[PDB]
Amino acid sequence: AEAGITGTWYNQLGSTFIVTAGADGALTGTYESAVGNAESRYVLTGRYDSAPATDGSGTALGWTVAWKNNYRNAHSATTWSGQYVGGAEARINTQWLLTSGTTEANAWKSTLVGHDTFTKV
Amino acid sequence: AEAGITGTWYNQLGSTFIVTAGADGALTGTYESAVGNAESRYVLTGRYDSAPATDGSGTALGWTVAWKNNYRNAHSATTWSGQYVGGAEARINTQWLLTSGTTEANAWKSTLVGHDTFTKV
Amino acid sequence: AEAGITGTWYNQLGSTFIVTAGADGALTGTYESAVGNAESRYVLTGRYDSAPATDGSGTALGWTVAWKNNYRNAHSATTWSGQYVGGAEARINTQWLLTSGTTEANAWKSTLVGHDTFTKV
Amino acid sequence: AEAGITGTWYNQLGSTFIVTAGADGALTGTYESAVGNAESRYVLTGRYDSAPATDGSGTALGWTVAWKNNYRNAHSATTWSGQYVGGAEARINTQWLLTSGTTEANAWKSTLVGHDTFTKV
Amino acid sequence: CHPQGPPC
Amino acid sequence: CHPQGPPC
Amino acid sequence: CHPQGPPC
Amino acid sequence: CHPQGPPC
Repeated sequence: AEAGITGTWYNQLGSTFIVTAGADGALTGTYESAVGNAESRYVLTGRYDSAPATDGSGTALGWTVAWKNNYRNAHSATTWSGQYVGGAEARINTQWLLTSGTTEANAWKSTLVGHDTFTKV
Repeated sequence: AEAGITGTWYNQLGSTFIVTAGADGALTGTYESAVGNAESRYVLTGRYDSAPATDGSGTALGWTVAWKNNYRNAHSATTWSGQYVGGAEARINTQWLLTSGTTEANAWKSTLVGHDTFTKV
Repeated sequence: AEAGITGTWYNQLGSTFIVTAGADGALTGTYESAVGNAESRYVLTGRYDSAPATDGSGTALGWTVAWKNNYRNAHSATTWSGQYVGGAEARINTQWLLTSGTTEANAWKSTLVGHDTFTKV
Repeated sequence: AEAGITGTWYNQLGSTFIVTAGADGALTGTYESAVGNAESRYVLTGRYDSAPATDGSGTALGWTVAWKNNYRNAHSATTWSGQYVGGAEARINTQWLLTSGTTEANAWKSTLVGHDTFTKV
Repeated sequence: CHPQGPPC
Repeated sequence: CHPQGPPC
Repeated sequence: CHPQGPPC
Repeated sequence: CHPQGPPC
């Protein structure tokens, strides 16, 4: 993994994220939603587990993006949890949770759930 | 938030996490599961959205913990997504996703979902 | 379970549901959100697994409510998945998914996730 | 919807479910996991919301399957929450929660989350 | 004021 | 070999 | 037009 | 005895 993870990944909706997997489990990079402008680039930080098994198992990882940058503040944060699978067709299969800051009465509807698959192509 | 977030938090199962909320949305700290030994301390990293609204809304945040340290490698990672609410009784209400690295045939059952509420007490 | 399940349950937000657990795993009843008017009563249907283990394990179950009745059509449906635990303080601990009908472009944000605990008191 | 829903659906893993959508929001049918034997057929029951909007929105629905039949008792139940989209390529896009009955100490890891897309082909 | 919340 | 998976 | 969606 | 649970 690690080396295999570092690079650019694209999901099915048009988002891109570039990440560096450091020697001791760190993941650091940027997530860009669309257009191709600095305005849709947000910082991402996460971790991956740097000594994955040798039975062809995926590498468990996760990262968070807070949706605030210098052009936008969407008062929300998204975390992606999943695993990296390398090889010919490497992919990161994830499930995500997006929480928006709400008032206490609207807290019950503050989190959306979805999934995303990222590829290098 | 930020200042209000920095500190020690306890959840209902006995886990503790200590975190520092930096000026520009960063969250860095350690998560400890039990006993009170270095062996259950894992690095956590995340982000929070540093300019939350002023209608009493919570502060959206998220963090990731990869379950590998020098005594254990559980080949999995957990991400917590939720919001911080301050005041007399400050709490961080979260929903989490725990993914374990699996083989491709067992990928369909690789992620658990749950929730946790953390307090300062 | 079965017998233990049949009855009225209340959750932490003020909702109530009355259900009948039939001999062969069926769950049928009504879910009422608030006020105490026919208008907030919706049909619920689900299933429970009628031969649960004998190591004190909970009884797995689930039910669905479509948010349409004669006074309201909220174009959405909620499913609750969890387990019943009997005894002095019986409860049904659940995690739920609420999906609203959306257009294909908004499908990525069509599902909310949460949790609810129901008691007889 | 309704009419469009009634029929056989296949997901990406090889499962099949046959369902009848009744005039007043009911969904009744069977879910079969594999092989092509009575032993993998389980009862499913759910609901759909029978007056969906006219802006091309999907039809919200959900169903539950308790994993017990005459050949197997897996002490668990799965609920699928999602929406039906008709047309040339009709599909039911879902997110699911699978809960197994556990002891109270293992309750925190009792629910898996995933997603499935069903087609008529 | 979704029916699953309070009140309504 | 949970019934919701393949095969079984 | 949440930043996690397309476009924006 | 996953590290996210009690104890361990």
